[PDB]
Amino acid sequence: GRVRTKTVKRASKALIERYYPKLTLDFQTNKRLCDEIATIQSKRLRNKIAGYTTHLMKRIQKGPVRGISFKLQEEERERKDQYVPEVSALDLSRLNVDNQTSDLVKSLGLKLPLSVINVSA
Amino acid sequence: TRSSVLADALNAINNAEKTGKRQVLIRPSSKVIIKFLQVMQKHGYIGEFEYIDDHRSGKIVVQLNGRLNKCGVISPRFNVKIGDIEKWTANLLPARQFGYVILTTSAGIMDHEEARRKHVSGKILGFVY
Amino acid sequence: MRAKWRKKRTRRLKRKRRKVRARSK
Amino acid sequence: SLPATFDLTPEDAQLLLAANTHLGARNVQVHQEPYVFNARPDGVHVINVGKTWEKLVLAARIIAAIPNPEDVVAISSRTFGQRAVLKFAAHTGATPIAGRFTPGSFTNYITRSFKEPRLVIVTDPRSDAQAIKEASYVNIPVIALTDLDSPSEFVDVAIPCNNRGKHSIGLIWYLLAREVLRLRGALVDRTQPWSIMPDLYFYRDP
Amino acid sequence: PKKRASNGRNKKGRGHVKPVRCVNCSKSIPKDKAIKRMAIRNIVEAAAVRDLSEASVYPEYALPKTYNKLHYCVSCAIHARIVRVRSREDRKNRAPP
Amino acid sequence: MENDKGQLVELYVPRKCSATNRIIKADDHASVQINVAKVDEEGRAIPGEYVTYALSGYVRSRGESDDSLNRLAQNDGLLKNVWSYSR
Amino acid sequence: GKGKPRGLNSARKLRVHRRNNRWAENNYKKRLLGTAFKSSPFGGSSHAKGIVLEKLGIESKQPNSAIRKCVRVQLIKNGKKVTAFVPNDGCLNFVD
Amino acid sequence: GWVPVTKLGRLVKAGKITTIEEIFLHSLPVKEFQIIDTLLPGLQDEVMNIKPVQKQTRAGQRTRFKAVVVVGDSNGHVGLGIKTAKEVAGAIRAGIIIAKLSVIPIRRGYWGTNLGQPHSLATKTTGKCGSVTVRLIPAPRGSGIVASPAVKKLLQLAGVEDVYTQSNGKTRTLENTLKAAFVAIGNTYGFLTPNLWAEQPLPVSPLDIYSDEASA
Amino acid sequence: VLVQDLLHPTAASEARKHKLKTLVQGPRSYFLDVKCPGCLNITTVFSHAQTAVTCESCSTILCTPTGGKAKLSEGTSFRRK
RNA sequence: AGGGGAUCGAAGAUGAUCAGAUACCGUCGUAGUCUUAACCAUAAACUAUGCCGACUAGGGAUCGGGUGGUGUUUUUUUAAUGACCCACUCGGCACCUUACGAGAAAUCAAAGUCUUUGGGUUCUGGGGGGAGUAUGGUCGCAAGGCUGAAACUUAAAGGAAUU
RNA sequence: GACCCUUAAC
Repeated sequence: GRVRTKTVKRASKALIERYYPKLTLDFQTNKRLCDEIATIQSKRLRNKIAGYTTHLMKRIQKGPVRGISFKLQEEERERKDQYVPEVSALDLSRLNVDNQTSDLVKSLGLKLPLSVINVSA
Repeated sequence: TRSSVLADALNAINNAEKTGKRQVLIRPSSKVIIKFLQVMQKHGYIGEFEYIDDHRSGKIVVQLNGRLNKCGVISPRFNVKIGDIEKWTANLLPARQFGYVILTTSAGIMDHEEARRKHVSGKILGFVY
Repeated sequence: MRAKWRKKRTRRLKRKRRKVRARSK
Repeated sequence: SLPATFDLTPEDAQLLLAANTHLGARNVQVHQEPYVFNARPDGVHVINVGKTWEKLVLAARIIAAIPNPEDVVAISSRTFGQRAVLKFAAHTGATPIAGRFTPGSFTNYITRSFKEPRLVIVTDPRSDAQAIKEASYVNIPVIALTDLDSPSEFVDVAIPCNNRGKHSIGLIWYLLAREVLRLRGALVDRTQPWSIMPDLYFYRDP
Repeated sequence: PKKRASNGRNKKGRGHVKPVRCVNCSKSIPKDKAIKRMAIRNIVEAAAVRDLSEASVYPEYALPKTYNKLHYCVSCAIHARIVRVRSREDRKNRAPP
Repeated sequence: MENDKGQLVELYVPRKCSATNRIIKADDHASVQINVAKVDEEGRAIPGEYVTYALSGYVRSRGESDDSLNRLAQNDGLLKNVWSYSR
Repeated sequence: GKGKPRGLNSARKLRVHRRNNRWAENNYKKRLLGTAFKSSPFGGSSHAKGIVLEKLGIESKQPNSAIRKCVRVQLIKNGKKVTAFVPNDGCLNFVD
Repeated sequence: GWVPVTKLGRLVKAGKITTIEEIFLHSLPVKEFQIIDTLLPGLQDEVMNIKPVQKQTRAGQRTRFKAVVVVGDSNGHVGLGIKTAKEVAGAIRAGIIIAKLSVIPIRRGYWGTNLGQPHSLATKTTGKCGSVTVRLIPAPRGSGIVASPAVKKLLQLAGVEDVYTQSNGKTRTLENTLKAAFVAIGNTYGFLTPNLWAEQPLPVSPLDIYSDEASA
Repeated sequence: VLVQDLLHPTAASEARKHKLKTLVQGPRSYFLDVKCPGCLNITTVFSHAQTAVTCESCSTILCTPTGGKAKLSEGTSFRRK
């Protein structure tokens, strides 16, 4: 049928995970570099890999795809998770507490500015 | 109904010992129970136990160290001759160099080695090891 | 065979034995 | 006897209360948790933040006692803890995992994900059962962030905090890194705060 | 061996529960053991509803429904696929699908 | 056991759980050894100094491991107001 | 309490209970009924002499197929008619 | 050579641990058989029985052989290894590996007055596997190993010379009886005796201090 | 919970449990001094009275039997002990 | 055994099967579920788990009954209460796992505390069959119940899993 | 809707 196997799926995934800036969306210009970048013993096999590489390239072009992570993706992924807000949680983020929370602070012997708001219906 | 308070007390101690708990409540604290515990305490198998004087029958809380492996009751309290002590110790004690068969003699509650040096005998209450 | 019916078969046999013994007793 | 400088400061209090650490679990609470303080109406339990903090310093001391920094492993299957462990593991040796735990990571010596840790930290005992369960095969202690209804089995140290708040889970992970570093000496000034803030440890979806 | 802890029924603390007759075959089955399903159906079968409504003398007619508690024996419940044979583990799911 | 005539015997005198004082078996892989570091007047963990607790696999599987550690270390004084005797 | 009575004065119940339940043992029942004495053809003896009445061709039970050589023997002391195997090969020609 | 893949396997390879009692002291998990055969260089293996097991299939029965192997030096250590393989020779080798991997210490005691070296067991001990339980009773000198040959060989491979044995259940189920005996033989260190009521101190574990010998 | 102070339970824990399950069983009921309006006629009433108590002066019923604690009549005042 | 007999319906005739179908399916239809001196006394009468007592883990719900919350809502609207909500508690029907423990396993809140074997006590079993078959006795109007063998014959019968 | 059976012969 139309489904392809692991030997072309992992090979295509491995190439993209390593050779991302060298290949692109077009099949014809991806065939020319796939047969010189990776030793592929068959004309039919190399055709299949180049087709699955450009297939994932089209998918990568619109949003990240689970499973594949190249150097450019993971580098920008880090920049996303280093972000920190400027404002603090302590100030107006737009001390709420209850009776039991409020006396907990007093049992612990701490003085904090907190408004005792009981369960109002 | 309740037949042997010593059996329920020793069961409570055994079930507390098996679950790792360092203390156990005992109801209803007969004098035979206390004597059985003092023999246990003298050999170091339990620790401290406190009698609680509710005006009815008494309660015991026993502190438990980790030493007691099994305490038990022998029911009925079989008559034990001097010559029958060997059969009882060899039947239920884990070894020869440790463990005690506790028996009630006319000289009081005692373990088997104390009944051997005092040369007394009577009825078997239980064991501890 | 089914134990229910073997019980029934034996009961019919017992009934016949009671009848055949009655004609001599 | 602590040197009386590890006590819960008022700033760390407000950090916990704003993060809603004290807000305990639902109408269900585990009898192995004496961390409850003065449940409020509507069934919401309030967690004694002092015990949370006190256990937090205790957990840090156990972490600091491990000689190799990487020999500790942080484990988080939940989404809210996934970012926190990596940020926590960034500031210490702490070879972490995030997302799915691979069965056979503690046993199965020839697996590619093998870990030989001396201490395992897990964000959620219920959601990280496999990590805790496999930790009971290879003689390794476990530190866990446990809510008032958490399955405390095989957990040596439990830090009481709500598991239904991304702010409090991230904050406890943040405080764990800060305390561990303060003991190790990376944060020399006990009184002065940390330049890194708890909002670095929090989660974000998009 | 024992297949179910509930013995295929719902009777703990009774001894006897009155029978009900199956609606397919009229088999006598204890009520606690029957496979009762409650049928609430529109009376016009939902494909003639517009034909009935457009032929109705009343606007916005309520269109009443029919209510029937249907009881099945185990044989008829299984045959009519009211219930199906389930794996040993997931026999313990009381929650309806 | 050890008799008088030397005779080095009773190999492998085993550990005992701190909470329950029961013998840790040679293959009881659910038991842990908790190392709680010490701090000397400056909030900095002095190397090689820690109070050690053996924790049996039995209590770990029972969920009492957390309660045991709070009681043990409080008795040793490195937690202050966590464990209550009267529960 | 394990079923059986345990009281120090329950020796009679334990004795009578054991007596009744030894009857479920095949050997005790056979011995105390005297079945060998009253029913067995040797009358309870190891051996018996008798007179050969006829040569036998008892067929083998499945799955083996063979003709076991036996003799009808009327025992002298009883008159009971039994069947005795003639064991070895060709020994039928000795016990004609 | 060996190239162990484990911290404990590294430590024994590096020579920083020389006693198997030190592995048993801290309940360390052992996952390589090579660490057993270096720390106990006098282990003698044996085979108690070899039996085939068959899984019925659509076309015939697939026959596999279950090898039972008992491993131990003649003083204080014993192991038990069961492995079913497609070939008997393969099963023996793998069942040896499991038998060494499962080696446990033995607590030998005296029947009385602690005169010479321990000849017997310190306590009565029992272990159960399936319907089989094996009871081990201390014996005086010269009594020998009063046990069936299969139980006896494992027990003399443990280092005990005087013992009484008592069994019930399917003793003919050999694998269960040896596993029941292995548990009873293993439970000899679980039993707490008054002479073992001693002090706590429990020094540092080998893996914590010698962690400098990690994969690096 | 392996280690517990069974000699000194908390008052909250003792008060929570059944009256026969405390360390030493004690009655949770109490006696109360009830007076009708006007004339003092102080009558001591059991909390779980179970009989309609009227003061010694006249027919001035002070409580109504209930499955648990006796409910006091509409016009009256009570003091504990 | 007198009264009632609607319904359904052991017994009792058509159709399919054909080698039948005196079965399963249709239609009928007698006896058969009320009161007795009334009898009978058996069921997979099952939880296939004897009863009493103690102890041993978790978590919610429910039925009763109490206790505490000036909790929410209710005649003549916020002047007896009731019905709901939380927290306890006693008793009960039960309820989520190849779970410490037990078990041959299935599985088990007891089927645990049992070779580390003893709380009290009743009943029952000792390979399969012959056989729950009486030479007997006893109860019953009968049907039958209870009690209950032997000869003889067998290497298995059986339980729970696995494939 | 109907659908019974299956070697003594290594």
